[PDB]
Amino acid sequence: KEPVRFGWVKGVMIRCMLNIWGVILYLRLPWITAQAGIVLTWIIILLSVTVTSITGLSISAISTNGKVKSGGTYFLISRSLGPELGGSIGLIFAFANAVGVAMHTVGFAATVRDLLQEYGAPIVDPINDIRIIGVVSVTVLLAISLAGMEWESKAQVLFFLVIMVSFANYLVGTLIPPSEDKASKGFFSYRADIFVQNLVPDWRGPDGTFFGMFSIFFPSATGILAGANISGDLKDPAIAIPKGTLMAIFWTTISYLAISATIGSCVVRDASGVLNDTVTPGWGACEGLACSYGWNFTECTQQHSCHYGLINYYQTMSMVSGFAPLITAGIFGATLSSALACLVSAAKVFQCLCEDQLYPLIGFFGKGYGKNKEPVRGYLLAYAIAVAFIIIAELNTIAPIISNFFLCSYALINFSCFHASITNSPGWRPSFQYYNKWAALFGAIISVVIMFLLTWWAALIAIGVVLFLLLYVIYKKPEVNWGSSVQAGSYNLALSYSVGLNEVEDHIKNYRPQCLVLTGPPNFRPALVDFVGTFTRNLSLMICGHVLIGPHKQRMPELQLIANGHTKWLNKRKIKAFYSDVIAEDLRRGVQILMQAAGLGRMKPNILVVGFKKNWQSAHPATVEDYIGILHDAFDFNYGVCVMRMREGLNVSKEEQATTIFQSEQGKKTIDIYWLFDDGGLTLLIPYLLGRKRRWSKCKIRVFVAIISLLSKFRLGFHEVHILPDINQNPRAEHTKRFEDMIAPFRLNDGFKDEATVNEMRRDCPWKISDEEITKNRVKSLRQVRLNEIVLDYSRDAALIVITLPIGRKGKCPSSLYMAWLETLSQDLRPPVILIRGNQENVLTF
Amino acid sequence: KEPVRFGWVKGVMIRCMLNIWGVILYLRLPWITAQAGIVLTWIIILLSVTVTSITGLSISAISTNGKVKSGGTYFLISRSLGPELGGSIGLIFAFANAVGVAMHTVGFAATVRDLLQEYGAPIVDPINDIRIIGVVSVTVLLAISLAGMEWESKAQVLFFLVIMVSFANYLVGTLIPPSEDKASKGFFSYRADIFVQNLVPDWRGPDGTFFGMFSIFFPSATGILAGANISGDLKDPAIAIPKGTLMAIFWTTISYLAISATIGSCVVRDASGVLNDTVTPGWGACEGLACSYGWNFTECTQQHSCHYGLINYYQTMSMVSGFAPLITAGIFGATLSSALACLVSAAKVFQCLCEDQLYPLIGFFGKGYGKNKEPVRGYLLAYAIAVAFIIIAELNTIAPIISNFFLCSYALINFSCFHASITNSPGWRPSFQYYNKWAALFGAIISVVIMFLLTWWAALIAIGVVLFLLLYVIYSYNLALSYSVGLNEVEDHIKNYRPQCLVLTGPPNFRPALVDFVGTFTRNLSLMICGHVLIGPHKQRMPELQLIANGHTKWLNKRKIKAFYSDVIAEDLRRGVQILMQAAGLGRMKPNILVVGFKKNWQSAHPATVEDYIGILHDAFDFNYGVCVMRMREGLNVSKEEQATTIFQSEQGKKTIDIYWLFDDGGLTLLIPYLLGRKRRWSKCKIRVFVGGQINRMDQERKAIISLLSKFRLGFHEVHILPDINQNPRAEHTKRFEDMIAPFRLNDGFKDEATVNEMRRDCPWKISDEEITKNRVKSLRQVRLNEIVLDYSRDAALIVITLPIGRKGKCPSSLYMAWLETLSQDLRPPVILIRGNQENVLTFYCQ
Amino acid sequence: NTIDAVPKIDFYRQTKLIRPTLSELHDEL
Ligand SMILES: Nc1ncnc2c1ncn2[C@@H]1O[C@H](COP(=O)(O)OP(=O)(O)OP(=O)(O)O)[C@@H](O)[C@H]1O
Ligand SMILES: Nc1ncnc2c1ncn2[C@@H]1O[C@H](COP(=O)(O)OP(=O)(O)OP(=O)(O)O)[C@@H](O)[C@H]1O
Ligand SMILES: CN1[C@@H](CSCC(F)(F)F)Nc2cc(Cl)c(S(N)(=O)=O)cc2S1(=O)=O
Ligand SMILES: CN1[C@@H](CSCC(F)(F)F)Nc2cc(Cl)c(S(N)(=O)=O)cc2S1(=O)=O
Repeated sequence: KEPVRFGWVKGVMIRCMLNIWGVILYLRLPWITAQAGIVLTWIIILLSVTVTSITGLSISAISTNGKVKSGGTYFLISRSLGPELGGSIGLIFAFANAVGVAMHTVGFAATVRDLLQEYGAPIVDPINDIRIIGVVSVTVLLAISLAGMEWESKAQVLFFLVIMVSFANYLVGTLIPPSEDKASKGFFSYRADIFVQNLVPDWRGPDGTFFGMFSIFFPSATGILAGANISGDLKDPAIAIPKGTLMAIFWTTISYLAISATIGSCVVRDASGVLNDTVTPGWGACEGLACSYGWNFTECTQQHSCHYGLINYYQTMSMVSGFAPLITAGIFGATLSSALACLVSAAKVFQCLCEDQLYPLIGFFGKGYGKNKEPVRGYLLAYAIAVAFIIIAELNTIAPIISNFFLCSYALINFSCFHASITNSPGWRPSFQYYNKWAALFGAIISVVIMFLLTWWAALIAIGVVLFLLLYVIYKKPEVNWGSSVQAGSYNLALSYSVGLNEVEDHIKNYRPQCLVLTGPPNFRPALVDFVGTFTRNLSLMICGHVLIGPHKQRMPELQLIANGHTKWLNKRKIKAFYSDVIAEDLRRGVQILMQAAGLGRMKPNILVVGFKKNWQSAHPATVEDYIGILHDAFDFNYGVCVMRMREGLNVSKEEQATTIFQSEQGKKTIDIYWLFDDGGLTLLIPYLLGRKRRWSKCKIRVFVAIISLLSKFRLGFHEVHILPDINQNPRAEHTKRFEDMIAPFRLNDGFKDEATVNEMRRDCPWKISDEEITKNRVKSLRQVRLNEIVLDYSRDAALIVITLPIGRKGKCPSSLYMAWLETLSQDLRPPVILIRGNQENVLTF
Repeated sequence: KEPVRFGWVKGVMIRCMLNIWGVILYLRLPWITAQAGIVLTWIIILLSVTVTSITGLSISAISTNGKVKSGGTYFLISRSLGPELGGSIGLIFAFANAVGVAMHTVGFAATVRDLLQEYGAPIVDPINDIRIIGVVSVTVLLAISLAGMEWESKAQVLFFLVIMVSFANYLVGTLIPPSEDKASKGFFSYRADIFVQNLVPDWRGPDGTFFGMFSIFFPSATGILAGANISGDLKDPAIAIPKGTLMAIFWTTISYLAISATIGSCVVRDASGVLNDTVTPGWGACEGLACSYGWNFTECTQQHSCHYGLINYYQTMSMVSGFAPLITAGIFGATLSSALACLVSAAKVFQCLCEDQLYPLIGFFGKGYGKNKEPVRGYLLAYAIAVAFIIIAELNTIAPIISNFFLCSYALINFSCFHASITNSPGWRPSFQYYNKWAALFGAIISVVIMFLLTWWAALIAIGVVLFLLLYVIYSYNLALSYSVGLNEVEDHIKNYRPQCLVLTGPPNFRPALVDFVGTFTRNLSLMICGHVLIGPHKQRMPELQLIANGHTKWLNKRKIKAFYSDVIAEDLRRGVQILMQAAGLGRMKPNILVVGFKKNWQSAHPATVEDYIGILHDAFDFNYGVCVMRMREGLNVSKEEQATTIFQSEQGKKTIDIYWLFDDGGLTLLIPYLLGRKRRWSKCKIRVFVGGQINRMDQERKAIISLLSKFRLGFHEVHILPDINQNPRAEHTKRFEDMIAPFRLNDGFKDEATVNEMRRDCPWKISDEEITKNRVKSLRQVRLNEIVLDYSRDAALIVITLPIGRKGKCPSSLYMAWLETLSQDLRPPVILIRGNQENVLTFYCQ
Repeated sequence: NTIDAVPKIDFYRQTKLIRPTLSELHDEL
């Protein structure tokens, strides 16, 4: 009580050979041999079999790299190039299959109609004959297909046996001495001179050109994917697909090469068909090899006006054989087997395509009925399409379009083997080793050259329909993640250039601002991701750091899920940033890890962007110590610092994503800069790079500072320049008392004692301030509140204010004093405020 | 010395007008009007300026979006579709211009030569006159263009005045009553019965069909990018480029529409040209229309063999003029202007490509060229190509592929606007009143349709040569940064797993063996990062430290190894390795395997070093790493010109790679040898795989293992089974293990776990005997497996055993190191101990 | 569970037992 699975002979080889053998073998191959001669016909066959051999090797390498399921061709292409190029070629493969059902039932019906005219009486109408017969035949084929998959595989064997019987009949017939009405039509039994004179071309008519023969034959050698299309019923598709496909191609090619060279050595190109053309002694003259055998076709050859022979009579292969009705049976089998093999493939590819939710509302047809889960709804859709194209019944101009839907699949079956083999993902491990990627690119190019040679305006329609669906799938972005080779091309494309960076040494004319941004969870502080992603996009590096403060010291898998959530959040905003997190016991010791290790060779951060600690006056005085220690560590590691503040705050935690200030047009406002120390040029570069952006390009960069000589020489292009007024002068008293009573809870009331005893008493906590430093660094303390007054005077209603970050000497001043300066310097201002100081490096050399 | 800037009426509108106007205006348009009639010619003109106006709208939309430089056209295709279409289309667009220079100077050359045949005496054959004069004309244009673009604007203004006097001459000559000589050739003044006679087509000839007329005219209406390629020389492009480009189109279309009607309202289609055809009163009956004016043109119209008239004489508009030579002056202006516009617009694009750093294929630019940065090298390249194609002198065969190199650019320029509009690309917000993404998609459909309609095989070479350039470049800082950030979208699959190593070398030149080994199989495949921990105080970027860190990168580069160097500072090795594990890498390119060397003399150094060494592995297992430990017989540290040579630089030959797959770790034990065997040195080796099994299930599970190894497509040759691992080892080997573990033995008698910590805090590496009893079976397994390995793999090339794993708090460091040293002792080839992280790295399936 | 497993086919299939995790083999008991 298990579903049946097929071997390789009965499952791949028989079906591929039945699909390849059509009606060209019977009704137009002798004609091609007569027109083009044996040698050039052999060239045509061996030239049309090169393309299908190359595609067989490609589809055979692709299908032995894992386990294959239902879906056949579509499954193999989509899982190897992804849904964009896989779901656009799996919707026209099925449609082309359905129309192929239509165009082979039409041929079967035409043969039946031609049989019925002569023997008895034709029915209803010449053209309304090919409608009735085709519709009834497709209904019968639908029934036999819909009855199960062990009954169709019993019909295909019957058709194969019928074809073999026709071949044996023809070979037996071509070996008996010719009867009198048999030789009057051209057929002499076997010789040498007919062979010799049939070796060279004899073109006639408007259709008799070499390319006019290649155009007729080539679409009759494709059809090799009829066994790979039932890959869900084979019991070992990793051994059944290569052997079956390649053996089928070999055997059908031998069949063609034998039929042509055997028909061309028996029947002469010109014969009359009248039993009275026997040669009369002593009269006139011969016109050819015929008169040596006693027959006289001179009037034909002189007038070019008779019906029989290897050119003029299309059904010569019926006349030659011992019993023509068996050749008729062969034609019936050859035409019905292809229709059945197309009807099955359309449904089994469409069901797989509908399982994967790639297109809006065709998912109704991806349902299985029964134990084997046959697509009882795909069969009926293909039947409806085939009956619709059979009612038309004149498909002589539809065929060029359909035959180019099958050459877009040959061009993507071959590119999928080239692309996946030049990449070498570990895991790209096929067990069919007899292929080459350059011979697979060759086939991809030729399948597109031929598609235009055959007819240039149907290739245009085919490629237009391919791109329409390709673009739809790109713009909808479904989520599948099948691990294609396009996804593995990105990694080694990135690695090849990251390793390439090493070759170029460190210079001074390639400075870039590469930022390490201390965000925490990017959700919490978006106003600090936007500011940095404004001026580093498409120019330099930015990393969004994060320290997980806990004592766990183990990297649980759940942390990688969280790091995938934050990366996706960054990707929604279209920020070009990297996320990285570490684990430490406090915040100061995680940023040390990030500064020391992060980056890749030459692409490593050299600027530290950190928010401002708003609540430093109501937190434990040991956290401000860590906060100032971070800045001191950044200075020791030879970084540049940028402390950023806002009036309302940075942490937003204390659906849609949040919107901040740095996302909107800020036209007609000024960007104020207060240059107080030659840091090298970082205080000037950040607003210079910020103002070039469109959102900030309508702003007036104002610089408040020999200086004009130093400014214009770097061609920065700033609007104004000024001299700040008298920073030395004493500020008014109320602000000064505010400064002194702000720093009061760090007072010590120590009077004056020797440094030894002072340190003996400070040993517990270093953040407390003694009166010695207070009275020793009171001047520059006043200077900060004075300059805050100045800034609050000029920059009251600006759009972005940049000042210079002071440095407090280690050991000579505590951290509380430095944080008090940093506070009072930028308080009670409305716009965003930044405080930059570089690392004494020439950065304006660009 | 401020750079010169141009307005909209002299740097865009005039400069596009001159490029649109060619020689079809003077030699072919009257013929089109004669054949297709007035109405259908108007249809052709409007139907072919629809496309150019749509592309003008897209270019105008691009111009009002930020600021771009001169030659920065491809820069949207580059931004919106990747920098391999951007650069490729830019290269194609510049080459097409360079060829257009030659194809216009040849028209000027032909005009001058045919003028020479009439008046004076030609001095050479009529095919080397074209060559001998085209080169001189192009050289003169190169001189007056290399002079500076101030001396090119003046020439383009002179050329405009010349055309405007040719129009004045032609328009004056059609209001004057027809002279006896002129009227014999078919010229009559404005009369209504000629207007109504020419309103309908009169097709004749091989290419006298509507498609033939469209195919002659349409490539005479393009050239609307002549002023948009110099966006770096305009005063304010966002206001000058739309207003100028969209009025050049309008006024040239007006001129084309006016000439056709005015010329068709004057001249009959057929005429004789001999003054004998004055009518004879009373001589039968007339035939034709001119017989109402005094002229009989019957004999031609019956025999169809005269030479003049609007249908047979191409120069019919040079005779209706008041003075003939002014029309040839118009010809000279019309050809030399387009030749100059193309020469400037190709130099701009070449110089922009040579300045582009996301397209490092062209480059070729060294020292700066010119005080004003004139694109001197771009000019020389364009001049070279133009001369090379002049020397050919036959170009009607090359015309229909150079004319599709432009419609490829039109199609992609139009499609990138639609793409960037519909994907809501950040940085594309064009502030232009009349831009529609649908109207820009239509202009990209139509451009390709026309491209393939004009001639299909030439449109296939044009697409084919773009894809060769696209594929050739797929197979510095701004390119590495743009691809690394592109990995943030592609999401990981087990089918694409890559082993990304973090190699602990030290100074890379102390341990060449590790570097060579790990650079064998990660080469062109995955990441590897050399590591180095400078044990000591903390401080950084000392001028010396960076200069040291550059020397080791130079050493890695000389040896031809694709690796990164990374040094951190800590107080001991363990903390430095933790710092390196947690934070090294960039995004998805971060290590997930840690490879170290073997502690050669772990029995002589202080045991705290052994404790830290084993702690390194214990931490690697805590961060989800796979661990490889590499042991070599002589040692890895070479310290204890020329670069030293290791055994991993020689071809190994036909020797074997024995793998001992004991515990299932995911597949890393047997993915390293596979990748190792994809290389030249190891490509002849034989992979033998050993597994454990039972006596009386031997073949039944050998077959199962062989079936498993062939679902993975690994291609491993042998498979053996070891059924005697649970035996007892020989006596002296167990005695050696027990003596080699003696110094670390606690020797505490037998006490409970509560008090063992009491005397083991001082030395946490010591082994309590209650704890050495519970590990006797596993301890003897290592000796037995060592005997097996010596028995089999004595003469192999590389040996792989799985790493035993020890629980925290259940096995001390000394015991673990004793196992690691027992498993791989007294054995000649390199030994590697691998342990994956218990996750699958191999797969059967496709999804 | 907690004991290291010799190679089997059952760990690599899809649909019966689970390969021990790295934390199960390494963390304390
Ligand atoms: N866990 C963390 N990881 C990384 N960076 C952090 C972390 N915590 C804080 N920072 C950085 O240090 C800055 C100052 O820390 P602090 O906790 O004072 O900010 P905050 O109090 O969250 O800001 P707000 O006043 O807006 O709440 C933060 O703005 C942030 O830039
Ligand atoms: N300063 C260092 N930085 C980075 N890695 C190191 C450093 N020192 C040692 N290692 C790595 O740790 C391993 C431990 O070996 P250790 O240095 O303790 O003894 P060794 O005999 O010097 O090592 P080897 O056998 O490699 O010479 C070494 O093999 C090496 O790979
Ligand atoms: C003869 N066929 C040609 C198309 S040219 C004849 C024309 F269509 F024009 F009539 N190519 C294929 C290819 C495949 Cl792959 C399959 S199938 N069943 O494997 O999927 C079937 C066919 S075919 O039978 O339609
Ligand atoms: C008259 N030209 C036609 C091509 S007609 C066929 C041919 F002559 F090429 F054989 N198309 C363009 C388009 C542009 Cl956009 C530019 S330009 N100056 O912007 O670069 C120049 C030209 S043209 O001068 O070559």
